[PDB]
Amino acid sequence: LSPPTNLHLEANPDTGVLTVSWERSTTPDITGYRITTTPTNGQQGNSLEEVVHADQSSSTFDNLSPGLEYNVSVYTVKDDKESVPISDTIIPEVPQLTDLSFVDITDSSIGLRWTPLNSSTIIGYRITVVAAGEGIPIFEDFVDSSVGYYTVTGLEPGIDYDISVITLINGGESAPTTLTQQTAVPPPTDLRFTNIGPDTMRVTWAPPPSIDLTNFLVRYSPVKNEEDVAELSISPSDNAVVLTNLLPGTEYVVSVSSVYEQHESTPLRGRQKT
Amino acid sequence: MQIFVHTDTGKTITLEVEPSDTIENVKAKIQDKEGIPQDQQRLIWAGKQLEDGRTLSDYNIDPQLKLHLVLRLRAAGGMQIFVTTQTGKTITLEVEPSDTIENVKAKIQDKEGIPPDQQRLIWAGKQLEDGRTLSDYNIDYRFLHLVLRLR
Repeated sequence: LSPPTNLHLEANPDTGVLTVSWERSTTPDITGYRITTTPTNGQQGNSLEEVVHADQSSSTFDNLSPGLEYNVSVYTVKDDKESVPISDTIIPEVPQLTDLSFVDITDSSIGLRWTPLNSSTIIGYRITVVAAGEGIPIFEDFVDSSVGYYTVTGLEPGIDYDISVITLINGGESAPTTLTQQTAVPPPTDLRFTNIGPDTMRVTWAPPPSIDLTNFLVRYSPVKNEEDVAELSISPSDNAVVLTNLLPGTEYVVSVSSVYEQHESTPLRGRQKT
Repeated sequence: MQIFVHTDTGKTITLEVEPSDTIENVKAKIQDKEGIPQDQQRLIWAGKQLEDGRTLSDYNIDPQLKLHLVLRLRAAGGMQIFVTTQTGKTITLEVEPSDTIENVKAKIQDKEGIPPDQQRLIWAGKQLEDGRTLSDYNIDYRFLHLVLRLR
């Protein structure tokens, strides 16, 4: 009496159903198959059994627990006798979101959007934000199973973030579905040079919108010697600076950068002769 | 309705209650199941602490949704947030989401001697304005590592 071959275990996380299938035994005149599903935790009285006819090559098991290992064994049955079983293990999972996306992206907030999953075991979702570089958890919340939208605020300009949504059941959770977000600090624009005397000039720029910065960074040097660069730090509430002690008849290159703590915008550059 | 109480170690305690049930009745059930005294318990909903002698309905909790709460022990203290100074020194503050921005500045003066009128507090690019509470900016217990920038 030969066992079945080609045992396949399919634990669908979206429906919670385990489908057991196999290739029929080569033995002539079998009278069926016996299928057992048992958690491999040594807990007695929790084993499940199905019996199917000889022309059947599949069976199902409902309501298995995610995260718990089960052993599935299929016996070829021929009247009084059974084969040696074919067997394999499987650990059902909690379904994870599949269409998590960023929406409604503003300078100060990002919107998370997803389709709520259609399973009655889901008790809600856990939303976490982690600064990806240092692995520091920044933010956590929990929402009901019907919620498919969330507004995340408080992301530092310049920092890369891992933003995850985790499907929760009673006593279980899915692997996180993760997106990454990094918002660069916006540059200043509209660089202008005035009050241009022989050794002095006024530099003005338009600040970026809708961000309160820590400061501006001004870098300036003669075009023909970058190694002579000078730097000034400018208050984030001011949009101009007076450069002094400049070389006469010399073209300077000037750059202004937005700064939020350690992170800089792309530079706003211009050139101007004294 | 079902309640799910998330603890600091990642555990979830489940309860089944009525909207007329009081907060302190929920702590009482957490006490029986975890041994944590009722007076050590703080229950947080959407980052805000729920107060005793109120029903869940008094918080406008929708009774057809699953309610998700956070348990924090009084021994853990208040929100621990960080403030980095003009120079880049990190200091530690303990606040409540109901603190006002001036309360917060008062604490920084207590530790660093910076008069509150000299303090400009920025949160992730947004200046925190006097006359508001942290809550008004949605700065509450859901932020696990909050950093304010001083100048």
